[PDB]
Formats: sequence, structure tokens, C-alpha cells
Amino acid sequence: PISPIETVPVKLKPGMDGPKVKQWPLTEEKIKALVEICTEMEKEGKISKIGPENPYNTPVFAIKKKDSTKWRKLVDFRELNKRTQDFWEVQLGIPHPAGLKKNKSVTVLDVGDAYFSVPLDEDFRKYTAFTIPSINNETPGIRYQYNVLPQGWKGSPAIFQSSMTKILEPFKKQNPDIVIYQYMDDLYVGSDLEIGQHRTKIEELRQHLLRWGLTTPDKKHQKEPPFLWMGYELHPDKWTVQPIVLPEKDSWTVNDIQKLVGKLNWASQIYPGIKVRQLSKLLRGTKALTEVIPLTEEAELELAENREILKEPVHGVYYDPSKDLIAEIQKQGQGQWTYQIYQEPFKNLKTGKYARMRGAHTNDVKQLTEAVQKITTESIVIWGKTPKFKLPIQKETWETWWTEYWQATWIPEWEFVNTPPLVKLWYQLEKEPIVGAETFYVDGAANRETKLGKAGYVTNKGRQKVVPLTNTTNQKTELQAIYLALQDSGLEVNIVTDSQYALGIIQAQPDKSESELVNQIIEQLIKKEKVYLAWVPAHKGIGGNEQVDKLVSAGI
Amino acid sequence: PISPIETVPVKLKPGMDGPKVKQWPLTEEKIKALVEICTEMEKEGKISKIGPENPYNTPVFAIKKKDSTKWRKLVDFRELNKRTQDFWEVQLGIPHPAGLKKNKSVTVLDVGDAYFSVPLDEDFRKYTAFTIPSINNETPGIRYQYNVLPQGWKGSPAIFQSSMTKILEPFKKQNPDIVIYQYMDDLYVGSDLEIGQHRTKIEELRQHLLRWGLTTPDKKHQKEPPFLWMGYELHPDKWTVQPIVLPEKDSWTVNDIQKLVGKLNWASQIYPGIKVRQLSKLLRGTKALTEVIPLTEEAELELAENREILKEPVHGVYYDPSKDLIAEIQKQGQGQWTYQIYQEPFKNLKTGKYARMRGAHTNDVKQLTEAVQKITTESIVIWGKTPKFKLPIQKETWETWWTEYWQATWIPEWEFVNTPPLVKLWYQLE
Ligand SMILES: CC(=O)c1ccc(C)cc1N[C@H](C(N)=O)c1c(Cl)cccc1Cl
Repeated sequence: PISPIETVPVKLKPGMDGPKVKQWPLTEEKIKALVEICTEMEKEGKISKIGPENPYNTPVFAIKKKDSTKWRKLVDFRELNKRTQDFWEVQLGIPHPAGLKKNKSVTVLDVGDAYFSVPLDEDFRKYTAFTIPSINNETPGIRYQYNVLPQGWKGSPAIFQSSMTKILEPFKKQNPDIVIYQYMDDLYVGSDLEIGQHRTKIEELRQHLLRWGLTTPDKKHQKEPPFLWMGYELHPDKWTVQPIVLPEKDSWTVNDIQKLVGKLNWASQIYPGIKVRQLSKLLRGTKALTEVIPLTEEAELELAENREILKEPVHGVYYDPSKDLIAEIQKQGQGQWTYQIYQEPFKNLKTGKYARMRGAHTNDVKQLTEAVQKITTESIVIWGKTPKFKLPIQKETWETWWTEYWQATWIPEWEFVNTPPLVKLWYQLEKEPIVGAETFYVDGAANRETKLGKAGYVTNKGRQKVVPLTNTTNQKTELQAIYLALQDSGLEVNIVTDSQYALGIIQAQPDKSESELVNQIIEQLIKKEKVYLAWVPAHKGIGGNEQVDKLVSAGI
Repeated sequence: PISPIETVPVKLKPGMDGPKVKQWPLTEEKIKALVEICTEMEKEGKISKIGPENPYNTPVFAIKKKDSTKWRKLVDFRELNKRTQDFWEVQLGIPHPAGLKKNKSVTVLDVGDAYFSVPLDEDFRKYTAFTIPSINNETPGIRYQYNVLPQGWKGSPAIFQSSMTKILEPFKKQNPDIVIYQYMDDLYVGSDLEIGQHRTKIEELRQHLLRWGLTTPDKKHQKEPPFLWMGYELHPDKWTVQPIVLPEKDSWTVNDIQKLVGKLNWASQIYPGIKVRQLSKLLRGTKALTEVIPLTEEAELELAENREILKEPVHGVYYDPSKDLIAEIQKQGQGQWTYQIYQEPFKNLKTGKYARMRGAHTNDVKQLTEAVQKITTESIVIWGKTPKFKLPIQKETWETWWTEYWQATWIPEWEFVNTPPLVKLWYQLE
């Protein structure tokens, strides 16, 4: 059953012609298995035999699935799709269940031969030419040509979709408010009507579509209530991913690990808490899916910490615009945060996680804010709205942050919340130099080639000190030098440096960085009373640097 | 009504196909407003829904330009332009009046609604494709395409260039000593007469416009503290400065001297020949900090000498039309920000400061946005070109809120600075 719908105009890429592939014949029972279909497809009008004119060929395959009772054929337009223009991103984006409205009754219709009913541009047909020679290859004159949308062809999805949207147009007019979503070969119709009253409109729709050439194989409903779409399991008032099982080996590889992370992240949507900090930190090695990565102690305590949640099923609610939106964020540590969005208390709408990776040493606040972002963006993408934010942070601490920081930002409606992992700023460097504090002119370097450096300092009150180092960078030195300046200093101190690099990291006021040293320095910065810090040129710089660096250089 | 007027065939730079930009997700309110607008335009024949065959796209936004009441439909043609207009930058480019800047007073007014009646080349509309995004990717995007001349586009006024000049003559005649530039949907008008006399000459042009066509210059209305009436009045008379400013008092302690010399060494990268060694020598003693040390002799010669080199500086003040203008702003005080425009590092064409009354709306973002816009127009006038902004903010953050305080018909190209510049002083530049 063809469709009387206006076919969209299709052409090839600028100065490009259609495929011509005289495929090698096969005098098998397969050759007859085709005619069984073609000479019943042309009958149904789907295809048509064309004259021995110019129409160029395309590969054909009469293969059938494993034990498939119905010996169905399939043609692959690998080269054609190369020549045909580009269309509109059929399914560019994806609808997230978390942003749907609870419907009382729903039913899914199978639009299999949907593509086989939608017509094709009368001027593009010729490109779909294909042929099939029999036994002694004495009769190659069995050439056909598509009239509807060919399965697996480039435009088939976009067009069909397009056509379909236009076919539902008038239906959702005579009876609007009826939710209808199409996806590939699926039609999710949902309405807030009683089973009977609901099933009424369905048959209407069916006949409606039937009058457009497109047929619905299943009589009424056939798809069982628990739906599986893109992994998502759908229910009238709840959603989740029923199947979410991750096996346990003893010596897996990158190939398996990526998938593990994949599944874990996938579950992040609902399963609150699911972390992957250490679980992924190891994939940093040169990608080789067949290379076995030894599990670490933390990787162990994590997977197990994860499985704990995954072992027990948890669901998600739907959207109700009438109620306001809200989301709460909580810190998990090591740069890992988790968020949950909901309308009704504990009536989880959806959850997720954000992580500042590949980079290092960053303020706790910067993240909280970065977190707010990911969400905001996500909120809008899904509900097209910004949620009220419930986050663990004092207004004051936050205020001083944006007032002190350089990069500009904006955190909308937000309110305070209490939780052990209370995010805050533990220290602040003195703006103006401290008057009654010792001064620690510091310096540090390393013979880049030899890898051996020297860190140390000198004070206003001639209190020098120097400590050799090996197997470290010029940077690790500059930092070490300060840790020192801190160690041997009092409660309130002023420190001078020659490294613009060292300067930054500190001002960032980060914390809990994987870098052992940085931690040893942070803890010092917290204990201290007052702490001023200044910066001056490394080489041609004086102020003392013209004698502090001449003291830390010995070897090359 | 379908106008039988002939169009101009538009061929861009071959080897470069049409734009396929990503439509940023929008607020519900924003989408609906855009739906309203479009549905209306669709009726007005202006635009027409298309099918899948059209694979191209262009960003669309909802602004509140007028005075924050009705929604304005902004379109990010930043790409299409590059694709066509940069080859129509010569093929139909509008020359810039290098005196416009030397002017005493300038006013900018919208004239975008002008191209709405004019038709567009048949074999090109496809590229004008833009999309209204569906929430949560519900349904695919609502796709339309301009049948007439796009507002956001640069190739639009180019074509209208003719019809514009013609209509301008009468005014340009009776009024010779008045300069006029046409950058996109806006017309910049400059005069040397005092505001009162100048403002009246405007309504004149405004009226004259409305006389010679449905070209309606959006009306007048007050807004800020000191009550205004109409038009964005700029005054390029004061469009100059030297925001350097050294400490006229605080130069006693070690630190004051320390931090000082650092900036001066960065100044080396800009103003050549800046002696500080004689000065830096007074600190080489690793002495204690905060120690109030008075200034010496041979060191004092490096202070005043290079303090006058900052007042009158000139060297390579050349602007290359071949090169592009780059402007990077940096957050400073609680209200003030600082921008620096140049085409080549340190070769500062124009440095300026910005600040919005810290109180009426101490919004971090709002300011930046505003600043960006101001900095922009400043260039337009001075060079007739939009700078690529190096923005100190989070990529996502911006793509979320700029459209909230955006009061311009144009959208400059931007980048995001994710690096902390030690270039932040009491009064910083670049
Ligand atoms: C966008 C949309 O309405 C949609 C997208 C993907 C899928 C699988 C079902 C969809 N809608 C259907 C429907 N017929 O409304 C649906 C909703 Cl609204 C809520 C819960 C389950 C179901 Cl099946």
C-alpha cells in the first residue's frame, strides 16, 4: 500500500552520479528466493521493473536470518548513500524520560513497512536500480527499482519522519491533547482517557493512518506495558532501566572496562550516588582495549560501593509543570559531585554526576558552580526551565568568591542546605602585606636535564636554608620551596616568589588535590594565621631574588 | 503579499557549503515567543517551513530590544556571513567613513524592518534555514527559511544598500555636514551640533524615513535614572584615554616598590624603553618587607622619565584591515571592567574602561554582556568591524545567559578565556 503523500525532492552531491555496481551473480536457490519477494513487491507497488535504459545497478543480498522462517531479502546502499545529498538530523537529540507527563493509558504501534509505503521522488527512483541474473546468467533482464523508501537508505529516516509528522498533523487537530511520539519504527501514543475511551481513539488513528497507505500490523495493543526504549524501561507513572547488570571478573581489559564505565554512567540517571572517579582514572593509559588493567584498591572499594546501590531497583517520577522544579547538589569528594532533581520530596525526577577530570588543583567553589551549570543546561534541555537550587553553601562564602575570583559567573535562585560535606573556603591570603611578620624570600629550580633540583629560602633576618631534591621538576621545586617557607615560618607570614606558576595554584585556593605536595602545603595554609604573598621577575628580578637564586644553583 | 520585484543571485565562496550550526536549547517561554513571532512572519510570506531536503541551519534567539516588553527574534548569522558575506565584503561592501569617529555626537537606530518587504534569491533561501527547538527533543525542530531578506544577515543591507542610498539623498542633500554609515540593521548618524539641535535633526530623519516607506524607526521611551527619550546617543568626542595611572602616593614600602616593578616589566612588552633597574636595585638587598624605604637618586631618574612615556605614546599605531580586531575584556572592580582592542599582541589600538552603577543590578554577567555590546559599537564606529571577543567566563555559562541582556541586532564572534591573567592591576590593560 503506497502513500499519496507528496514525496520530497532528492538529489546527489554537487556533480556526482549514482552508483554502478554490476554485482557478481549467484545461481543459488537465493536467486529464486528474491523473485518470490520482488514479484510480490512490485505487485504491492513498492518497486517496479524498469526498461534496459541507463539505470545503474546496486548490490543485492537474498540472505536470511538464523532459522528465520520468512526468507526476507535485504539490499545495502552503501555507495548510494555516498552520492545522495545530506538531510536534516533525523534524531539529532534524544527525549529524556525525566521530562515527560504522566499519562493514564498508552499504546505503541508497529510501523514496520512504514518506509515501504512512503513514495520516492519520481526523479530519484532511477538510482535505486538493481538486477538479478538466474542460472546460466542467460537472463540478467530482471532489473527492478524502488518507488517507496528503501530500507537502509540515507533519506529514508528523515523523509519518513517528515512525511509522518505531516500525516499526524490533521489527526491531532480533530482531537488534540493526545500525545503522539514517533521513533524509527515506533509510535508511542498516550492519552489521559479510560482504557475503553482510550482504545477508541486508537482504532480511529489506525484507520486514519490506514487511509494514508500506512498499515498497523498489530491489532490494537501488542506491546507489553513495560517498554524498552534506548534501554529505558517505561511505565505509566515511572521509568528506569530494568536491565543494568555488570559482571564480575578477575582480570579484565580496557575493552571491558570502558563498557563497565559506560553502563555505570548510564545508571547515573536514577541510581543516586553512583561514582566512577577511580573506576575511570585508570583508563588514562594509552588506549588498547585488549590490554589488561590491574585493579587498584580504590577501584575495588568503588565498584563494590557502586554495586551496593545497583543491586536494588529504584525508579523515577514524571513531570508536572503545575509544581515548581528543584534540584539539590551534594559533594562526594575527590572532585566528584552528585545531584538529584525532583518536584515532590523523595519523588526523584532524575539524578546525575559531574566531575572535573584530566585537570588538577581547583577550588571547591569553582566546582559547585560548574556543577550548577551542567544542571541548568540539562534542566533547560529537558524541561526548558531552570530549577530552584538547593546547595550546601553560605551566601557569604559564595559572595566573596565571585567578588574575589576573576572569571565571571551567575548562579540563579539558590538556597542553603546542611550536610557534613559543607563546602567552604578554609583560608584567604592577606591582601596587604603583614606588618609584623617575617619575610621569606623564596627561590627554587632544577637542572632540567639532570632532574635534580634545589629548594630553599632566605629571610629578612638572615635565616637561610636549602634542601637538595632529585627526580622532580623545576615546578615541583618552586612549590616545595614554599612548603618550606611555610614549615619553618610562624603563624603569620609574608612570602615572596619568582614563579608566576607557583603564584597561581595557591591563589586558586584549591584543596584535596591528588598531588601529595599540594596537600602538604594546603594544610599549612589552613593552620597559619595570616599569609601574604607577592611576585617578582625570575631572572633580571632583584628584591633579593638577585641573590636567592645564585644560592640554589650548583651542578650545570 | 508576494512582491514581483526581482532579486539578486547570491553565490558564496565555492568549496564552502552552507552553515550547519547547532541550535542552543532555549527556555519554554522563549520557544513559544519565537513560535508566535514566526507564525506571524509565516503569514507575512517572509518565511516558509521546509522539509528534510534542507540540511542546513542557523541559531535563533528571543531578545527584548525595544524596552523589555515584546520579544525580538535574534538570528545568529555569524556563520552564514563568513560563508557568503566575506566574499560580499568586497563584492558589495559598504565603505567606512574614517571621520565618523572624529565626530562630536552619534546616534544609532534600527532599520532592520526595512528588508522585510524585499525578496530573496530563489536559489539561496535554503541556506537561511533556522530552527525552533522542541523542548526535551520532543518533536523535531520547526524548520523555516527566509523568502525575503534576513535581518541578522550582512548580505541583506548590502543589497538594500542601493534602495537605502536613494532614500537617503533628500536628507543627505538638505543636510550635507551629516555622516551616515550602515552596519546591518542599524544606521549610525553623526553630527557636530549640540544635542538639542541634534536630537531634533534626528526625529527629522526618523520622520523622513517613515515618510519614504514603512521603514519605522522604533519609537522613544525613558528608562535609566537621568531620564532619556530616544536613540542610543554615543559621543566619540571623548572616545580616548590612558587608563594606566601610577600610584601618586603609595610608593614608600618594599612591597609598594616590589609589586610596582613587576607591572613595569610587563609594560616593557608594550611601551619600549622603560628603565627600572636603577629602581629595582633599591630592593636587591633582600631587606624586610613593609619597611618604609625612601626613594634614592639614580633610581628616581627611572620613575619620572618613564612616567611621561605613558602619557604620550605612539609607535606602530597602524590598523591592518587585512587583520581582524581582537578585543579582550577583564573583570576588575565590583563594577568596573577593562577592555583592550588590538589586532596584534600589545599593539593596542583602543583601551578603555567600563563600569555600570554597582547597585541598580550588580549582576556579574549582565555587566560583561553590556560591556561586550558597548565595546562592539565603539569599534563599528571607529573601524566598521566586529571584534572577536576573548571572554573571561565559562563557555556554557555564557551560551545560557547572554541572550538575557542582549540588546543588539548583531552578534560578534567570541572565545572564552579559561586562564587567570596576572594582568589584573588596579587599572589593567593589555
Ligand atoms: C517524546 C515522547 O512523548 C516519547 C518519547 C519516547 C518514548 C519511548 C515514548 C514517548 N511518549 C509516550 C506517549 N505516548 O505519550 C510516553 C509518555 Cl508521554 C510517558 C510514559 C511512557 C510513554 Cl510510552
